[PDB]
Amino acid sequence: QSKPWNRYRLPTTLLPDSYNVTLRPYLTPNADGLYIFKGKSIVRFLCQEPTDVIIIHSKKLNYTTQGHMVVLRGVGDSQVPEIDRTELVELTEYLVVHLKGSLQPGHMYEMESEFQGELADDLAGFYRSEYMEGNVKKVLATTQMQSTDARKSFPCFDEPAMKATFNITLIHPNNLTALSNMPPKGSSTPLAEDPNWSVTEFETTPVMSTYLLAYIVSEFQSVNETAQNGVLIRIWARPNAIAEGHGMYALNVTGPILNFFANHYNTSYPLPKSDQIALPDFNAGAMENWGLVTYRENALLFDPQSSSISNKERVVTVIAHELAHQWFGNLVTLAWWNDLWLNEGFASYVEYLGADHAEPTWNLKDLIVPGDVYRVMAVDALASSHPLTTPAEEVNTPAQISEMFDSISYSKGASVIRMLSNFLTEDLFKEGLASYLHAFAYQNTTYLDLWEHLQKAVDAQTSIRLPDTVRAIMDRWTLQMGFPVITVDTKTGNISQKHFLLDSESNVTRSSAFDYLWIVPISSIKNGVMQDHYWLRDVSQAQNDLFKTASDDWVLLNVNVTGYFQVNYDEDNWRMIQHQLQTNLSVIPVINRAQVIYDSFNLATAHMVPVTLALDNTLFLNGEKEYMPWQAALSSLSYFSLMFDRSEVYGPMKKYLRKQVEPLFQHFETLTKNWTERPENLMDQYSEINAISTACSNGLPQCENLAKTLFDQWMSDPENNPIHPNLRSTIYCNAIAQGGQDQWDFAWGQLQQAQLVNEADKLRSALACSNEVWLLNRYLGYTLNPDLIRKQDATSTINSIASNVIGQPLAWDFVQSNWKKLFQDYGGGSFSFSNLIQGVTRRFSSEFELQQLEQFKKNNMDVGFGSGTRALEQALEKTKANIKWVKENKEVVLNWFIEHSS
Amino acid sequence: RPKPQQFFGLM
Ligand SMILES: *[C@@H]1O[C@H](CO)[C@@H](O[C@@H]2O[C@H](CO)[C@@H](O[C@@H]3O[C@H](CO)[C@@H](O)[C@H](O)[C@H]3NC(C)=O)[C@H](O)[C@H]2NC(C)=O)[C@H](O)[C@H]1NC(C)=O
Ligand SMILES: *[C@@H]1O[C@H](CO)[C@@H](O[C@@H]2O[C@H](CO)[C@@H](O[C@@H]3O[C@H](CO)[C@@H](O)[C@H](O)[C@H]3NC(C)=O)[C@H](O)[C@H]2NC(C)=O)[C@H](O)[C@H]1NC(C)=O
Ligand SMILES: *[C@@H]1O[C@H](CO)[C@@H](O[C@@H]2O[C@H](CO)[C@@H](O[C@@H]3O[C@H](CO)[C@@H](O)[C@H](O)[C@H]3NC(C)=O)[C@H](O)[C@H]2NC(C)=O)[C@H](O)[C@H]1NC(C)=O
Ligand SMILES: *[C@@H]1O[C@H](CO)[C@@H](O[C@@H]2O[C@H](CO)[C@@H](O)[C@H](O)[C@H]2NC(C)=O)[C@H](O)[C@H]1NC(C)=O
Ligand SMILES: *[C@@H]1O[C@H](CO)[C@@H](O[C@@H]2O[C@H](CO)[C@@H](O)[C@H](O)[C@H]2NC(C)=O)[C@H](O)[C@H]1NC(C)=O
Ligand SMILES: *[C@@H]1O[C@H](CO)[C@@H](O[C@@H]2O[C@H](CO)[C@@H](O)[C@H](O)[C@H]2NC(C)=O)[C@H](O)[C@H]1NC(C)=O
Ligand SMILES: *[C@@H]1O[C@H](CO)[C@@H](O[C@@H]2O[C@H](CO)[C@@H](O)[C@H](O)[C@H]2NC(C)=O)[C@H](O)[C@H]1NC(C)=O
Ligand SMILES: *[C@@H]1O[C@H](CO)[C@@H](O[C@@H]2O[C@H](CO)[C@@H](O)[C@H](O)[C@H]2NC(C)=O)[C@H](O)[C@H]1NC(C)=O
Ligand SMILES: *[C@@H]1O[C@H](CO)[C@@H](O[C@@H]2O[C@H](CO)[C@@H](O)[C@H](O)[C@H]2NC(C)=O)[C@H](O)[C@H]1NC(C)=O
Ligand SMILES: *[C@@H]1O[C@H](CO)[C@@H](O)[C@H](O)[C@H]1NC(C)=O
Ligand SMILES: *[C@@H]1O[C@H](CO)[C@@H](O)[C@H](O)[C@H]1NC(C)=O
Ligand SMILES: [Zn+2]
Repeated sequence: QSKPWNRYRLPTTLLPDSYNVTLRPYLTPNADGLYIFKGKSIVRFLCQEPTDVIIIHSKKLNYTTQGHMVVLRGVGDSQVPEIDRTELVELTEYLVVHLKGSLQPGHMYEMESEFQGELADDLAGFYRSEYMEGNVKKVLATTQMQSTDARKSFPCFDEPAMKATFNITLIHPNNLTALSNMPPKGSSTPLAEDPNWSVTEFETTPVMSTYLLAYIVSEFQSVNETAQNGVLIRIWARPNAIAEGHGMYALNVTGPILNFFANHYNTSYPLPKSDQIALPDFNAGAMENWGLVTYRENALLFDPQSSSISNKERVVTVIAHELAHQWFGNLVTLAWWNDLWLNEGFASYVEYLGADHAEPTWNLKDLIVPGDVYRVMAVDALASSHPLTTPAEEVNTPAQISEMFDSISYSKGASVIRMLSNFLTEDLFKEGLASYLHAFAYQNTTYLDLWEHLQKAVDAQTSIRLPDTVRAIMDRWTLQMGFPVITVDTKTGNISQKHFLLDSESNVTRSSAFDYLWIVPISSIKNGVMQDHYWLRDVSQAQNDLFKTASDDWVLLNVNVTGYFQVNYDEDNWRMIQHQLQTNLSVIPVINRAQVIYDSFNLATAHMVPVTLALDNTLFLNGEKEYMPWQAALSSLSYFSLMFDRSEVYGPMKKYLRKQVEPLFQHFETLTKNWTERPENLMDQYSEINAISTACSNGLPQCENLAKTLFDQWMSDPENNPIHPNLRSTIYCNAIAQGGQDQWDFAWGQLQQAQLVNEADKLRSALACSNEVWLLNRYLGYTLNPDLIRKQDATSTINSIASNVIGQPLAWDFVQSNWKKLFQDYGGGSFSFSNLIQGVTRRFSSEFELQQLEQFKKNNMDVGFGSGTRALEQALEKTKANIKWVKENKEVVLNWFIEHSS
Repeated sequence: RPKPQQFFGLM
């Protein structure tokens, strides 16, 4: 019989009711350089079943409580047993209070403690963040509880289902602002023991999870809006960022987004206020703390003067994502981390819906397809993938919990939920969603609860008919990994499904309860006209006339790629599709014009179509003005460039892409009035960005001319940059590529004086575009100088140099020679040896290069590889795959490009 | 924690 304090899950014998927590960060170090926080807490809990032990979470806390580590009292007139002893059990992160008698069912108890911890710069629990304002190093205190770190700030029953109300008090320097989940109760009062400090009490939280608590002490200022319903909206940031107006876009979109969600969810925003705060270098990206959402600065702030349209899109979607959680996740909370995919998957889908509401002309909802669907299919088409669902009993330790937060959980989660909403219809999905939120408000759920409420909505109507229960259908998409390729023979209308793997030689060893068969919702378009919807049942092969064609007709499946699968056709149908796109592309929805490209390249990788069929699918692009299909092609061809840009294949490839993109360049040349004014909507701006990128990188003289002229103009007047932020990355790069040390030194100067990270990033990247060996070598010589290149930017810069075909050997020589820097940078910040190894060896595709990677590895004796260990093994494995791919594809691909470049 | 995801992704 194992002791309960040696088990990772808490007993269910005691449940929390409410907590008082007072925290006091000390933002001045103790002279040895240690920063601490002090705290005091009282938790009131109810005894459900008799027990003589209290087990509560505690991590890295020292107790200063009088007597034992806690004091234990009865609520009202309840008696309390005496404490035998208190002990900390570090492995399972518990404070354990052994009692001399048993607590009694139905009785409430209050347990008080006093404690302190390090206010470490570790982004965990209550922690410190250091940044610069002019001459001064500033330090603030802030929180990150996600997932199991509330217990690092105060002792608590730190599991998400164990909800309670929280009364937070902050004790802080009197000239700093204190924020938490709720509004402050009133004005701060001076601390009696030292009036240099103030005390800020916050209103009681709703019933809520520990992982969603937040409290922050800083010098931050805000911009504000009061919504019509009295809800106060604030964006918080560094005083200088606020003063420059960088919080305005976030402020602009927040009101509309909250309004969208209240309506979408049929549920009022559950808090009196909304704070969002931009933190410098918040590595977690963003965190949905209820009423006080934290973001890295570059995710929330926006500078219209220097930021591109893609920055704007990042802000509105990141906001919509975190605000989505203020209902789904925070109001109704998944009972355990094994169901994290539902929470993050749901937010990862509806972020597009929320953002679309704020920017209705942007067609943002489309972006889930390239952004999430095809992104996650890359890793879900591997034998090494995993199902969305995990048994709760397999997820116990904080490490196992962290593993829940991956591409599958977020992106496949979003994909399958989007598929679900689509086959139910949004109206029906929303009914079940509202029912679910209403039923479980301030409580906890599993994914089965959502399915049940969606089933109730289906059962209450007669229009939408499903081939099975919602649960049975969704089980196919959640209980087994991967997805099917749907293959259609249009001569017969025969339709088949099989588990899709990119590696046709791969062995799947993870068994499925369903033998890798799905229940698949299949929409289709025939000759541009929508057909009746179809469901492929759990069978390998079926037949339907919907998918049978005449000689001159065509069919296309999975309209707008709402379904989580890829489609293959017989060659005849592929040609009819190709013919349609060649003569009138408008007949096929833009998303599907992209899908044809995405799927065919994947199918070619899997040896299900010849690579030439996939390349044939790019032929229509000379008449394509829209973003997504061009994006599909560029994404699919980046590997081709990577394998071939040092070979005889490259000339014909460059020429072919010049032929394809020249008309688009011409189109935008006129549309933009000689480049003086951007296209109006987001998609058209993205298309222009990619068009100029593709034209210049493939050597279109007109683009090269544009880049030289603008950069010359900039050099003639450094303070007035004539290059629109959307075009900076391309214009900078191509101009530095054309020029020498004059263009290089100018951009270097601009980089050194750059006040803004995103602009500094563009400049750093563009400096790697030089075609002068001596410049790229000198530049490599800077990457390790922290006065010239930030340590956190070093590997990125080397990678950018490696990406330059000329820089490739230079960077590889640099990494080998200076690998004697692992013992200077496994302790001096991470560095990321893993990402650096992958970037520099990315191109390797020959036996000779494999020999060099092996010979470099022959320094196994000492120094090792660190966090890049086995990333080095990944590189050796990938090189082998590349060798095999180039050998199989070189001849066929060379001839295709030659043939189709006029 | 925050993920929208960057809008490329394709193997
Ligand atoms: C969690 O924190 C709460 C906020 O501090 C505590 O509630 C407060 O308790 C105070 C006294 O313990 C009350 O303040 C005043 O104290 C004088 C002492 O001289 C009393 O006589 C008065 O009753 C009281 N003043 C008034 C106007 O009633 C606060 O009233 C009270 N605040 C509330 C209820 O919002 C909780 O006690 C604390 N929880 C635990 C378990 O200790
Ligand atoms: C929680 O309690 C821990 C154990 O008491 C503390 O960790 C200890 O910190 C001590 C003081 O900083 C260290 O001991 C010695 O301290 C003196 C004076 O600062 C130094 O001259 C010595 O070099 C130092 N000794 C050593 C070996 O470094 C200990 O390092 C350390 N002890 C242990 C067992 O880890 C935590 O500091 C404390 N945390 C908080 C937030 O209060
Ligand atoms: C947050 O929302 C605000 C209100 O919608 C936006 O304010 C708008 O800013 C626009 C860009 O600066 C202005 O457009 C034009 O600016 C030029 C440059 O000076 C002028 O020639 C034009 O006269 C002017 N607009 C018009 C319609 O003539 C808008 O004036 C202004 N709109 C309003 C209603 O005040 C903010 O831009 C927005 N912030 C962000 C970052 O998006
Ligand atoms: C946190 O503050 C709230 C609000 O003041 C406290 O709620 C009160 O609790 C007492 C004792 O159980 C009740 O008699 C009152 O009815 C409650 N008031 C309200 C408005 O709900 C709560 O007890 C506090 N938490 C702790 C741990 O003391
Ligand atoms: C809050 O008060 C503190 C202390 O008076 C200020 O911190 C000092 O700021 C000056 C620069 O103005 C520095 O030279 C000192 O080193 C700081 N002292 C300490 C102990 O850190 C702080 O600037 C004030 N902040 C605001 C927003 O008013
Ligand atoms: C949630 O949805 C319900 C049901 O649709 C809303 O109630 C309806 O509101 C409209 C507003 O004009 C009325 O015409 C209907 O008669 C109402 N239906 C019912 C059954 O009451 C409700 O307003 C929504 N609530 C929130 C908080 O968004
Ligand atoms: C986790 O969630 C469930 C609901 O899904 C909670 O159980 C409900 O509790 C409420 C309020 O006491 C009751 O009215 C319901 O009848 C319960 N529903 C059930 C048992 O299905 C449960 O309390 C939550 N767990 C914790 C630890 O709070
Ligand atoms: C389409 O599917 C049908 C089966 O439903 C295939 O036709 C069958 O072929 C086998 C060959 O052994 C015969 O024994 C069956 O009697 C046939 N069934 C018929 C004619 O109804 C057909 O080959 C498939 N065509 C494809 C995949 O292109
Ligand atoms: C496929 O996606 C497109 C968007 O890419 C959808 O087109 C939108 O349709 C709605 C309703 O008909 C309109 O309000 C929008 O203005 C359309 N946008 C564009 C850019 O055309 C289309 O509805 C989707 N097709 C299907 C069958 O769902
Ligand atoms: C899969 O198993 C077969 C044995 O039938 C083997 O030939 C092959 O190398 C294995 N792995 C891969 C990646 O193909
Ligand atoms: C092509 O098809 C679109 C969509 O049906 C139609 O609006 C357009 O008139 C057609 N264009 C030509 C040149 O036939
Ligand atoms: Zn999220």
